[PDB]
Parts: sequence; structure tokens; C-alpha cells
Amino acid sequence: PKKVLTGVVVSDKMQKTVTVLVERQFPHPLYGKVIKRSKKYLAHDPEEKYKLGDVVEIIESRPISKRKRFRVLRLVESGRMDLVEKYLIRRQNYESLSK
Amino acid sequence: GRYIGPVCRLCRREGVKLYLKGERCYSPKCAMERRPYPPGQHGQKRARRPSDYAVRLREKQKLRRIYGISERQFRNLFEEASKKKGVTGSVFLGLLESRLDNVVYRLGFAVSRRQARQLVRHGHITVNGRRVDLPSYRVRPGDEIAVAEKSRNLELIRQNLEAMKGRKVGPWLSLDVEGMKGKFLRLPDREDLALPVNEQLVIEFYSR
Amino acid sequence: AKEKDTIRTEGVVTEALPNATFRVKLDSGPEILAYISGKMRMHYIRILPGDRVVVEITPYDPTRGRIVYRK
Amino acid sequence: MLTDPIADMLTRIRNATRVYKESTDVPASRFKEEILRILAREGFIKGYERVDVDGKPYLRVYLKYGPRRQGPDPRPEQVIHHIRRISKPGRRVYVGVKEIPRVRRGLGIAILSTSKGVLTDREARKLGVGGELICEVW
Amino acid sequence: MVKIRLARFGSKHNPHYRIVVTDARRKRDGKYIEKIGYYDPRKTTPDWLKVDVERARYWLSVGAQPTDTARRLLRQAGVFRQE
Amino acid sequence: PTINQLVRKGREKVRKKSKVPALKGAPFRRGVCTVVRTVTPKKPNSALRKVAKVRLTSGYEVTAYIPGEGHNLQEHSVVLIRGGRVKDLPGVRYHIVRGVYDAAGVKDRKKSRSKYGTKKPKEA
RNA sequence: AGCUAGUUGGUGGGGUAAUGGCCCACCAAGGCGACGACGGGUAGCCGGUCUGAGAGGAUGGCCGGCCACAGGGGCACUGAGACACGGGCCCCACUCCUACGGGAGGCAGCAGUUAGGAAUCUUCCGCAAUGGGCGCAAGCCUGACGGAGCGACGCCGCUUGGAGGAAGAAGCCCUUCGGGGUGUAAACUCCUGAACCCGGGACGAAACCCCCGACGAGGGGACUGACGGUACCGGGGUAAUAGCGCCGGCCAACUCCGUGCCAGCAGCCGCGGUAAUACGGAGGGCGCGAGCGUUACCCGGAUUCACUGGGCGUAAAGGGCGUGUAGGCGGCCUGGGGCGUCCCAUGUGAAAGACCACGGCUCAACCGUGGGGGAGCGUGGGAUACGCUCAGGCUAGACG
Ligand SMILES: [Mg+2]
Ligand SMILES: [Mg+2]
Ligand SMILES: [Mg+2]
Ligand SMILES: [Mg+2]
Ligand SMILES: [Mg+2]
Ligand SMILES: [Mg+2]
Ligand SMILES: [Mg+2]
Ligand SMILES: [Mg+2]
Ligand SMILES: [Mg+2]
Ligand SMILES: [Mg+2]
Ligand SMILES: [Mg+2]
Ligand SMILES: [Mg+2]
Ligand SMILES: [Mg+2]
Ligand SMILES: [Mg+2]
Ligand SMILES: [Mg+2]
Ligand SMILES: [Mg+2]
Ligand SMILES: [Mg+2]
Ligand SMILES: [Mg+2]
Ligand SMILES: [Mg+2]
Ligand SMILES: [Mg+2]
Ligand SMILES: [Mg+2]
Ligand SMILES: [Mg+2]
Ligand SMILES: [Mg+2]
Ligand SMILES: [Mg+2]
Ligand SMILES: [Mg+2]
Ligand SMILES: [Mg+2]
Ligand SMILES: [Mg+2]
Ligand SMILES: [Mg+2]
Ligand SMILES: [Mg+2]
Ligand SMILES: [Mg+2]
Ligand SMILES: [Mg+2]
Ligand SMILES: [Mg+2]
Ligand SMILES: [Mg+2]
Ligand SMILES: [Mg+2]
Ligand SMILES: [Mg+2]
Ligand SMILES: [Mg+2]
Ligand SMILES: [Mg+2]
Ligand SMILES: [Mg+2]
Ligand SMILES: [Mg+2]
Ligand SMILES: [Mg+2]
Ligand SMILES: [Mg+2]
Repeated sequence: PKKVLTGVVVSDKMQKTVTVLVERQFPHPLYGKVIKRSKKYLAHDPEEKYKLGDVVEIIESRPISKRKRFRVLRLVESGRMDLVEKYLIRRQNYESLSK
Repeated sequence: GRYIGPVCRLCRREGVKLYLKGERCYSPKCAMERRPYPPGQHGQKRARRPSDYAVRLREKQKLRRIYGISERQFRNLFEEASKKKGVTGSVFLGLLESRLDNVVYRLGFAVSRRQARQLVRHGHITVNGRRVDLPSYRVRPGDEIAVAEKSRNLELIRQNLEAMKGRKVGPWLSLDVEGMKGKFLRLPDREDLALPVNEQLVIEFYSR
Repeated sequence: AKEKDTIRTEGVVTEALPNATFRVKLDSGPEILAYISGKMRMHYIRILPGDRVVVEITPYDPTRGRIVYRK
Repeated sequence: MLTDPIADMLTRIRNATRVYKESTDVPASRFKEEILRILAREGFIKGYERVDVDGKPYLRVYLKYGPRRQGPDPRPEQVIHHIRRISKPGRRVYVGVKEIPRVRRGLGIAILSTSKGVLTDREARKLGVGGELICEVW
Repeated sequence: MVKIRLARFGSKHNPHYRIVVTDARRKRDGKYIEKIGYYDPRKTTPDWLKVDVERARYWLSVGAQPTDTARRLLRQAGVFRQE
Repeated sequence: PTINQLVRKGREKVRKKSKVPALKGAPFRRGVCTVVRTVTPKKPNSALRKVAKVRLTSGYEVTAYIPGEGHNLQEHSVVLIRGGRVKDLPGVRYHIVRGVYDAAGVKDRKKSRSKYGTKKPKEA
């Protein structure tokens, strides 16, 4: 399988490049408790079609850049600005966390 | 290797008869029969309350001395028994019995366990057609054990055989009294043996 | 064995330290922190700076002795 | 927040057992109902029903006890000695066919939510399936 | 090159060889591709040597090469046998 | 606490304090001696205890206890550390082994032998 | 606590077996971060190993995988493959020769010297086996490997006799002076016959070669041994190394003399300052045993970092409270999706080990054969109770 992953477009600030947030849920190896664990990904998109706030299917791919190893297969749900915004807020807070 | 040296002393220390001389430990002389008390000075001192570890330890010592063994060997045997499926105490005992010297003793090819071991060592006993010289030989059931052909002629063995002529041989074994031979048939049980043991205690001691 | 090389020398009590460790200016020469004997401790016997006590001194290092005799 | 419902129910049951009132009231779920059914089947409670308190559905619990006891500490013999919700919300545990824990060696029971409905230990073993370890009772 | 060879396991004086399929540049003890048979030199057992024939044949077909001892063993146990 | 807390932080592992800087966990250490002297114990006990100030091939300046009843230790005596607190003496953590180097077997010991490193009397 | 400027993305090119910010030219100005970045320290990593009831924890020696580095650093070349352990160049650091201009080197290969250090091995024999590599082949090479050497370094196996033998010698020790202990131990009788010498003596090794068969299959023949005259078998054949720890409690095993908080012992409580079951000695005993104890270090016991499985009024311990962000967590009903989760199938989980069974070395360790298990992960299918998710409603929560 060319591994198949579900996640949201958090950023377009780029030519052809999309930023994806996969919230993979996993069990902890020890305490049982399952954690929402987020990893950022960078996908090539030859259209700029996919906009700020879309859940998309990200596929394991041959690399195009120093960490950019996925093509977008297809759109799932368009326009859920909720999950976008959370991440943005977290990022903002990160600036506030320092000092 | 061997304990070697003063024997009936161990019996005395234990307080229950060993039959470890064989005869003599059978005659009024094991010291158990004439003298029945701890060895050394305080041999006649009013009994100290044995701490609960102590009783167990004593039992273990009794058992280990009974068959005449190194302790490391014994430990290994115990471990093996534990590893095996079943009743560890019984199975362990059986395995212990299943050692060659013990077998020799119990079939009465020699009248004492030490003696049996000695015999085994020098090139006397023959396992299914070949001589074996190792006390720690594990003899698996349905096995035939003989006296050696050119060692067939010694007087001591004959005498021992005669002593074992008439009286019963342990249920799990059987002997030929003419062709200087014997079969080990079944792997011996708990109730099949009249030992002074309480193997449970030994097992408990080992746990720690 | 009990190796006896112990020097049984007298001395005037100099400096009262803690634990009843009395600097004793000996008849031998230099003062050391020589402490009080167990016997003395048992019998409750107070030494003051102004007594000629016997200090049982060791040959390994003359830095520590033992006040044995009462004054 | 009445946060976990199942756990709350279990707690209520335990309380009832402790203070000996043959019936108790708890809010109404399908899950809860299923659990109660299982309990009834096993024998930990005489029964139940679902009535109404304040225009809100409610599951009554017809408890069980053992015979009135002898001697000091009269306290009627307790059948639910102990209860404990294992899959505490957030600390969610999941077990398989080779992981159903033999509870009390067989004299209490575990409760395992499976693909095949809401069901019990022996049943699970028979059906060879695993699930969620909601609860332990003995 | 891909080689069919014995590998020494066992003990001192008491040898034991595995008829194996492995790579040229490998340790004689190394991570081989495939265990295909076994042989003990000491003839100690009635079932001293045994190969699995089909797998050996398959290996040969791909183009594996037997070293000399291995080849001999194969011959003995009938793999180069043609009917 | 709650498992969530654990997940967030983790349990602060028991960082095992070293009882002995014989360095490296060096099971022995050989070194040379500054001063052979004698020390008062404590509040419970009183006895002139035979000690050695010892410099080590590790590079530390540590005191060390001498065993037996009659020692033969000088100063630039080459000595071997055993390690293992005596209770009484404070700052004191290491024994010396008698039996090798500039600590030889205590003579007139026939019972407790090996611990003091003294050879066997040839029996008649 | 912020880091980052080839740094993140772009177009083109170059480079490469091949993607690529690998690198370059130029444009964009991002990217990662408290779901722990960067920095510091530490550290090969694993199959494993030890432990542990397990979960774990620690460890990663050998043995197998894989990385990385062959004085330190940096680079290429050649080739199928290196940025090249016993191949190159160059700078630095060092030891060697120098007719002072300059070169030689690299044992983290085996063996050993040297140093550190508590501590670690023979400047060993062999190409016989297996593997390597060349060669048509014979053959040649092989400190891979096989073995021997040394070390109780670890594990296992065996010897240091056994059968008699006094209501109890001596020796030595206590005594309540009768006696007891040591102790069937001894001596002495009988027997055996490790050591030891002689007689033989391997299995490991049948190929590659040669001929008949086509140089195929198949058939016959020959040569081949470091271990090693070893193992082992045949005959004889001597009673033929016992030690160390502890002896107050834990903890198995107690008395006497010496000594007088001294000398000392100690793992902790602590013993010792005149009758010390704790110190020195002597017997006795106990523990194991060709070993036992000390020390280091790890796990256990510590459910004393607690997931199984601990707590927080007074013992360590609730922050001074509020608001509030991320986060965590969530009522009832119905439906779908099926991500978690479960199940079934398989693919994988190399071998070695660990586990069972059986077999082999006279047993065992060791070693082989065969099985089984194996957390986890991939794929195909399903299940839908439970979390998640999307949709609709509900009023028990909340708010008005
Ligand atoms: Mg041994
Ligand atoms: Mg003195
Ligand atoms: Mg540039
Ligand atoms: Mg390109
Ligand atoms: Mg870069
Ligand atoms: Mg560093
Ligand atoms: Mg590690
Ligand atoms: Mg390795
Ligand atoms: Mg390299
Ligand atoms: Mg270099
Ligand atoms: Mg370099
Ligand atoms: Mg080439
Ligand atoms: Mg090239
Ligand atoms: Mg190089
Ligand atoms: Mg070397
Ligand atoms: Mg040297
Ligand atoms: Mg040195
Ligand atoms: Mg070696
Ligand atoms: Mg040679
Ligand atoms: Mg070859
Ligand atoms: Mg030539
Ligand atoms: Mg070798
Ligand atoms: Mg040896
Ligand atoms: Mg005798
Ligand atoms: Mg010979
Ligand atoms: Mg003798
Ligand atoms: Mg001592
Ligand atoms: Mg003690
Ligand atoms: Mg004493
Ligand atoms: Mg040891
Ligand atoms: Mg807890
Ligand atoms: Mg607590
Ligand atoms: Mg407090
Ligand atoms: Mg607050
Ligand atoms: Mg929130
Ligand atoms: Mg939520
Ligand atoms: Mg395996
Ligand atoms: Mg296997
Ligand atoms: Mg066998
Ligand atoms: Mg809704
Ligand atoms: Mg209101």
C-alpha cells in the first residue's frame, strides 16, 4: 500500500504546496489512554485547487522536496474552518509561551 | 563432589533415622538406635524453638543428604521439576530417584547409596549394554540395567544380591536375581515411596 | 594477641572541648585531643582544666590519647 | 457533570448494597439497561424496571441480598461484595479473546462490551471475541 | 553470487552442518536466505542427513550454485537425480 | 494522579544515587596514602580507629579504614581500596583490603582469615 | 523557550544508478516549535541478555543482524559496488630514518610488547573439515575458521572411598566430676581401584581428481588428519588434594578461655567500659564445597515513581483564588460512516536463544532435529455494543 492518510489543510502560503495536519489517534504503550497525536505534513498539489480549511486524502509518495513526500489523492469534506482555527490559535500561543 | 566423612552424624542432627550406612544403620548402631540426639556438646541441650525457615531448611537437608548429592545439582533438578508440568514435589522426587546411584541402591545391587555410587563410578554397572560411570545418570522408564560381564564375578555384589533374594523390590522396579540384571519400569510416585520427607516444605524453602 | 605499646604518661588538663575531649599538656611534651575513658563516663567523674590526669597515648600518631586515672 | 453514566450507575448500586435499600433510582440508557439485564441473568440483582421521576426516564433496580446473617455484625449477607468500573473514561482499556481476565477464578464476573452486543465472559469465550472492559463485579 | 552451502553450527569436535542457501559475501555463520537441509558428519544418527528436495531444486533452477561438499550431499540425497 | 497527567509529564525515574565514588563503579581502586592516623568514632561508640587518608588513581582525596588488629602501613605505601561504609566514621566510606600490596596479612589470625588476607598455618 | 537564512517552498540547471535544497542561479517568505523544536548531557542500535508473578526495569558481553570508524580531519579516483581497515592525495598530531633537501609509517586483524588500570590469554599448530577468493584444472593463498595453550573466569560432570568397626581408645574440650562431646569418625579387617603404566586406537573424510558413461545422470578407484597417539576400548593397578564463611536478631548454627567502650566487629539494629550465645582464640555446630566469602553493578524485595498498584484534613504533599487558551474529558434517543476497538484469514515477525517433545556427546552442561508460541505491524473481509465522526431530534446538564 502507498499509505493512505486523513487530514486537514492548515496552510497555503506557497506555490503548489499544501500543509496538512494528520491527527492520528494512537494508544499509549503503557497507560492505556489514547492520545490525539498531530503530525504536520507537506503535500504537492499541481493545481492550487485545495484551499485553507479542507479535509483531504494524503498519499505516501515519491519525494519532491526536503520534507514534502505526499501527493493529494482527493478532497473529502470542504470547509471545516473549526479544526483549522484550533491549530492557528495553538501556534499563536506558542509565541506567547516563550519568555 | 561427595559429602564424604562422618555420616550417621547427619542422621543424628536430623533426629529421624537415615538407613544411610545400610546395615549398621540397620544393626543397633546408626547411633539413632542407641543414641538419639543432636551431635556436638549441646547434643544434650533443651531444644531451641526452630524458626519457621529453619524447619524447612532442615527438611531440605534431610532430603538432599538422603540420596547423597551436591547441592548445586539438587537445585538444578528442582528447577527442572518446576519447569515440568504436574505436581512439582512428586515429580521432583521421582526425577531424583531416577538418578543412577539411587536406582542401583533401590534394586539392591549395593546395600547403601554411597556404595551404589561408588560401584557406578568404577565401571561396574551397565546401561542397556554399555557401561556408564556417572551417578547423575537420569534413567528413563522401561530401561534395563545390568552388572558388567567381567565384573560379574565379585563377591560383594553377590552377597548384596542374596540379601535382595527373598524380599520385595520397589513397585516401579523389578529384578533378575540370577542373570545379575534389573529393570527400571515406572517413574516412581509420592505414595510409592516410604521416605521421611515432607517435600512441600522443601519446595517452599526453595521459592526464596 | 592484644598488641600493647601504649604509653602511660601523665599530664595537666589544658582545654575543655566538647564530648569531654580534654587537650592535656602531657609530661611527654605536646598536647593532643585526648578524650575521656568509658569507666570515667560510667562513674560520673567531672574533670576541670586544673588536674594532673593520666593519658594512655598511642605510638601510631600522637594526636589522640585517653584520660584513664581520675585527676 | 454526571460524567460517565455506567460508572455512576455502578456507584449507585454499590451504595445501595452498602446501606440496604432493596431498590434504587438511576438515569436511563440503553447501555445501562443492557448491563442490568446481564446482571439479572447472572443473578446479582432480583430484577429491575423503568419508571418515571419528573418527566425523565429512570431505571429502578430490584436488588438482591443473601440470607440475614448470624452473630455480631448482623448486616445481611452481601452479594455484590465489590464493584469497579475498569474502563474509566479517558483511561479506556481494550481486551481480546486471550485477554479476558478470569475474574475471581470464576465466582464474580467481568463485563465486556463487544461487537456482538453487550455480553459476558463465558459468552465471549464461546463466541471467541474481544471488547471493552467496562466493569468488574464480585 | 548465490551459493548453496553447509554452515557450521554445533560444537568442538562434534560438528553440525546446515545445507543452506545464501550469498557469496556472507559469513559462514551469517544471515542466510533459506535453510534447505541438514547434515551431521559423525553419522551418529540413522537420520544423519536430510535435505528438502523440492526447495533445493527450485533454488538450483533460479541459478544457485553448490560448493563441492554441498553438491556431494545433494547427489547422495537425490536432487540432481533425473527421471 | 490521573493517567492523563502521567501521559503529559511521565514519572520522574529513580535516579540511583551512587553510594561510592570509587569512580566508574571501580570494584576496587589502588592508591597512595597522605597520612596514617587515628580517629574518634561518634556519640554511641568510643575507640581509637585506625584510618588512612588516601589519594587515588581516580583522583579523589578520600579517607579509608584499615582492618585487623596490627597494621603495617606507612605513608607512600601503595594501598588497595575495598569500598563499603563503616557506620561509625564520618566522611569514611572505603575499606582497605589487607592481604595485597602494602597491606599484608594480620598475623595471629587463624579463624577469620580470608577477609583479612592471611595465609594458612601448615598443620602438624 | 523560541530556533532557523540554503533556512522552507518555487522555476531552471547541474550532479547522481536514482528522488531530493544534494548543490547552484533567481523568485517567494516561509518552516518547525510547550503533541517538546534548537541547545546541553548521556548513548551505538537491535534480535537479545538478566531479572521480574507479570507489567515493567536495567542491560546490549559473547553469538546473529545493521550502522559507524579505521591516528585526527577532509576529499576524491577506480570500479558492479567504497569516499575504501592492511589503496591514493593534502593539512594537523605523533614515532622512525636524514649526506637537513625530504620521506616512512598506523595492530580499533591474530599473537604479543608497552601504558593505564583491580583486572583479561599463547610473539601456538593446521589447511584436515567448512567458508572465502583466484584458477579449466591441479593447485595456491586464508591469524575467516578449526583446534590446542593459559586462567576454578562462568556453567555442568566426576574424584578426594565404600562395607564393617566400642553402649564408645587416644588426641583435644568442657563438667554439676558421675559424665558428655568430638564420633563410626578413627585405628584395624574386607573390598573397589581415580591417579598411573602398558596393549590397541578412531569417528570427523568423501568429495573436488581419474577412468567407463557425452565433460550429463549414474558407476568404480585413489589420495587426503592440525586436533592427536588425543578421545575411547582391552589388561594391570595405588586408598589416593579439603577448604572457606559464619555462628545475638534477621539467618541455619553455643559453649569456654583471653580481653575490659581497650583491642576490635559491623550489612543494619548495634555489640565491647570484668560471667561478652555479637571482639581475639579453641572446640562444637551450621552453610555450601573444589570452592566459599568480600567488593563493584543491576533487577528484585520498594505497590519507595504505584499502568496493573500509592497518596495529598493532621504524616512529604492542594497551588492564594478568579477568569481563561491549548489540551483532556462528556447527557438521552434514532440513523449512517467504521477512524479507534474486536474478529477471521493470511503476509511478516530470519537464525541462534527462551518453551515443549525427541535424538546425539557414557549423563549433564553443550549440541542437533521437529514443533509450538510470539507482542507488534501490513493487506483482504466482516461486526457495530463502545468511544470518534456527520446528520436529525430531545429536555434531566448548563444558560436566559
Ligand atoms: Mg562443581
Ligand atoms: Mg592496648
Ligand atoms: Mg541561493
Ligand atoms: Mg530537478
Ligand atoms: Mg540542507
Ligand atoms: Mg558528549
Ligand atoms: Mg538502550
Ligand atoms: Mg554482534
Ligand atoms: Mg566507511
Ligand atoms: Mg590516515
Ligand atoms: Mg579518517
Ligand atoms: Mg571489477
Ligand atoms: Mg565509477
Ligand atoms: Mg582511507
Ligand atoms: Mg590484538
Ligand atoms: Mg605489561
Ligand atoms: Mg599497571
Ligand atoms: Mg582465547
Ligand atoms: Mg602453516
Ligand atoms: Mg575450501
Ligand atoms: Mg601455478
Ligand atoms: Mg578460535
Ligand atoms: Mg576447568
Ligand atoms: Mg567409613
Ligand atoms: Mg596410550
Ligand atoms: Mg583418610
Ligand atoms: Mg567477623
Ligand atoms: Mg554477627
Ligand atoms: Mg566469638
Ligand atoms: Mg563468587
Ligand atoms: Mg495508582
Ligand atoms: Mg504512600
Ligand atoms: Mg503536611
Ligand atoms: Mg483554580
Ligand atoms: Mg476546550
Ligand atoms: Mg471531545
Ligand atoms: Mg526464531
Ligand atoms: Mg531451534
Ligand atoms: Mg541424551
Ligand atoms: Mg447534535
Ligand atoms: Mg436562571
